[PDB]
Amino acid sequence: MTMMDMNFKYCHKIMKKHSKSFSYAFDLLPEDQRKAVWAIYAVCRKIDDSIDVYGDIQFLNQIKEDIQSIEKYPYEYHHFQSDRRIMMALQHVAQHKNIAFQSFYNLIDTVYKDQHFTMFETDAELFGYCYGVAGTVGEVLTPILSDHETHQTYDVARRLGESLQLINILRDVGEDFENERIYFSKQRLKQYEVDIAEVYQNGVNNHYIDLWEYYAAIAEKDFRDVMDQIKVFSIEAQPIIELAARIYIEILDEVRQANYTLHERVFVEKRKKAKLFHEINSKY
Ligand SMILES: O[C@]1(c2ccc(-c3ccccc3)cc2)CN2CCC1CC2
Repeated sequence: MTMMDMNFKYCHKIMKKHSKSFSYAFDLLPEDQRKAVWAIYAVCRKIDDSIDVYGDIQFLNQIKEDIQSIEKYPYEYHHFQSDRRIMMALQHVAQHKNIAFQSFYNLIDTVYKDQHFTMFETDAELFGYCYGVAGTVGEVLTPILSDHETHQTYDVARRLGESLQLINILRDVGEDFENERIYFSKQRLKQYEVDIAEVYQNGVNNHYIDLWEYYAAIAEKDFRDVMDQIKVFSIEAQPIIELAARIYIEILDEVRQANYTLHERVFVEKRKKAKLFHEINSKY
């Protein structure tokens, strides 16, 4: 085990802990590709959690300066300000892959903004947020998951990211509400006559279910479009990306099965993930 192995194993630990689904799928990649995914994923996770370290932007600005160091001097030795292990691994990735740094910076700006969170007026703003927080992650992963990147590769990977985020939102309505977040748009909440606080207090009803299903059908159509364009990705990543996605699409059924509850986080059992992999592994 080298020092660099240790940095990657740490990145792996961050990804497994926070997402058993993506870990389950992406750990099936060939060794150099999965390690690159762990490092990008861990960086993104550190960005998402940065504000809560002290309670302000300090740690986030240090991550950003780390990433800028890597971009400007990819082969120089850096004394990293934030998480050294993760930044050494990201730097190692960047020496082998064309990383879209502006995509990390977009993610970072979305985090800064999310400090003065106000609800989205319209769905267009919600979809902007899904880009910021998750389409950006798809962009950064693109060179890892595909042999030759075109605008279409980025477009697909970006749409996949945003569709996964929409599914997250639909899974976490109640938990987000507790943390003073609602991600459904004001336009759409008014249209369907739905008040999240009221639903959190009194349970689901037909209006909420219609609103929830409105968004679920968006996520599902987007997912179908990604699946139909799966060939943009490397041959080894295709089944894995299909699995990651299918596991996530299954979250929607878990929600309906639990009657759209706002008081627990539903999940797709590990044994179910393995069933979907069998279904897919056959096709490939
Ligand atoms: O977990 C994030 C994420 C979302 C989407 C993809 C993705 C994965 C594969 C392809 C495209 C995107 C990765 C990570 C990272 N972070 C901000 C948003 C969510 C929650 C915390």
